[PDB]
Amino acid sequence: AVDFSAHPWKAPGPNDSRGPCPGLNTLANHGFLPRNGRNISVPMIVKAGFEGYNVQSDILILAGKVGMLTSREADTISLEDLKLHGTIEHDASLSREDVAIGDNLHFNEAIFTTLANSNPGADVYNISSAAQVQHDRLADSVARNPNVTNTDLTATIRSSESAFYLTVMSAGDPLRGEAPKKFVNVFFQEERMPIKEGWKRSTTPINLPLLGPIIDRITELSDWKPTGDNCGAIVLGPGL
Amino acid sequence: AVDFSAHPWKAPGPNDSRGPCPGLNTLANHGFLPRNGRNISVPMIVKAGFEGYNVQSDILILAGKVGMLTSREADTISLEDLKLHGTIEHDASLSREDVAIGDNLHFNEAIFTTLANSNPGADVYNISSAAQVQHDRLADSVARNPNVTNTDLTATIRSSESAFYLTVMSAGDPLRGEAPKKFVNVFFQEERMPIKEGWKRSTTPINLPLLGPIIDRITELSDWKPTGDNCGAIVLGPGL
Ligand code: HEM
Ligand code: HEM
Ligand SMILES: *[C@@H]1O[C@H](CO)[C@@H](O)[C@H](O)[C@H]1NC(C)=O
Ligand SMILES: *[C@@H]1O[C@H](CO)[C@@H](O)[C@H](O)[C@H]1NC(C)=O
Ligand SMILES: *[C@@H]1O[C@H](CO)[C@@H](O)[C@H](O)[C@H]1NC(C)=O
Ligand SMILES: C=C(C)[C@H]1CC=C(C)CC1
Ligand SMILES: [Mg+2]
Ligand SMILES: [Mg+2]
Repeated sequence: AVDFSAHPWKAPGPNDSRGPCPGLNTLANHGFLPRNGRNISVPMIVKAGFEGYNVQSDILILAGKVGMLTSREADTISLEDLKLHGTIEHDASLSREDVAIGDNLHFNEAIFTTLANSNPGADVYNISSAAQVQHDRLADSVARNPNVTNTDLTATIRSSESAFYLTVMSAGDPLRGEAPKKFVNVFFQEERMPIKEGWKRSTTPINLPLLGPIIDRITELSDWKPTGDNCGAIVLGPGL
Repeated sequence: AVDFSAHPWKAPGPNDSRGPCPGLNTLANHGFLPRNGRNISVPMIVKAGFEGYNVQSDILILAGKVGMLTSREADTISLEDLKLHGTIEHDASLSREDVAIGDNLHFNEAIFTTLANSNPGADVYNISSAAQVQHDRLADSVARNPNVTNTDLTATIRSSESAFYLTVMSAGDPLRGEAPKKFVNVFFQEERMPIKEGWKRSTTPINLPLLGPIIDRITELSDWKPTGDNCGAIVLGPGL
């Protein structure tokens, strides 16, 4: 916010709604979004992402409104709703399992290994490592998931999510496209803003113009190719 | 509510935002939605469709949230925003032209001819006529628009829209899947509820269970086939 000291991290309780997005889960665990994770509107996401991370409305409105499709309510979601497969949620996640063969909702340390072990011999993750992780995660899904979906759209969302962890959890300039491993690991493993570790909210606005070239570079380095249908169709609502 | 006396039709003025949907335009021209056609949220569409037409929240939430994707705002649209090609707006409209060869926004009497001349020798449009119109409209697009998009999704939306005019503008039971031509023609040509002509809001709720078999029947009778890749992908936001 202005005031991070008024936004302590608290572990979610068993009935606090959490989803497959560490970004939104983290905001909830700090009360930038409701701690119960319910009745969350796009305006609330925009405000929360601005205050918590300095992520601007352009990307939060675009993603937010697509996320709204995952609930049965007119204008809000539960965070857990976002797990709806094929709206935003996708195979070859960084920290979750593919829904056809596992839990697509909760953090999974065994999946996270790949990201956790990336960019050996640095204390940062950095675009080339992000690209290698994506390549490796997708290969894992192609090897082990008979229902794998991999399209231009999923590939692009995947690169966006990598650009998010690199920029939002950065030490200095999110432009640099690298983040301390100690910040990113806390972000994923605990869904906590690593304040005591030394993280501060970006003073640079994180918007689509800033993210665009980072996303494209990750995609390009990931040596990604179409594998199948390549139809970028999203699921438009629950229980269809 | 049921106070239609408080909801007179007024022609839209020059600043009043209108879109490619007669259903929503008509609600605005009666002040069930803002007459200016701006800052329209899904809750407002739900309320407006209920009061004006007895259309229930199931379909209005589903379609409403997809419609929200067409603006740059967090949780509202302008009615004209709904013209964004490839979100909901589609080729082979009943009353508008394909965007690649014409105006996909405004009512067009020459296009509407096909619908207007359908079901010869009855004073109602019905499911078989609705199906023949769709077939003929699509054939026209395939003949004259080399960029035609025709998919399972567009076919479904098209059949939904036909089910809408048949049900919302019905004389008695929307279940019957037929509407007086004098009601439907006023609906399209003037974006007015034909109260003068004798129309009343349905006393039967119009919801997905009621529309579902009508939609399926229209599709079945329309001798439909997909075009090209048959990719049901929607455009996710403006100016991507
Ligand atoms: C704006 C609204 C947002 C929505 C609706 C949203 C939704 C989602 C969804 C549904 C996923 C699951 C994708 C998957 O891995 O299968 C996801 C993943 C992710 N989100 Fe968000 N998100 C939003 C904002 C943010 C923000 C502000 C950040 C900031 C860091 C962020 C970071 C991430 C990351 C890193 C993942 C990757 C998860 C993984 O691969 O294990 N998101 N998001
Ligand atoms: C409330 C009852 C509704 C009725 C009776 C209705 C009726 C119709 C009809 C009959 C058409 C076909 C026009 C044509 O083909 O020329 C149409 C088109 C359209 N409607 Fe609706 N509609 C309703 C609600 C909605 C909602 C909630 C949305 C989105 C939020 C929406 C968005 C559209 C769009 C984008 C089109 C353009 C499709 C095209 O022809 O390319 N409508 N509507
Ligand atoms: C997953 O793939 C198998 C074929 O290998 C298929 O039978 C099954 O229906 C798929 N599951 C889903 C969720 O579509
Ligand atoms: C529609 O009306 C025509 C003309 O009366 C009729 O021949 C046709 O069977 C009707 N189709 C229906 C009821 O589906
Ligand atoms: C679709 O329209 C674009 C407009 O630039 C054109 O390049 C493309 O050839 C068209 N596809 C056809 C004609 O099938
Ligand atoms: C650039 C595109 C297609 C966007 C689609 C939706 C999300 C979540 C961000 C990227
Ligand atoms: Mg996933
Ligand atoms: Mg159209």
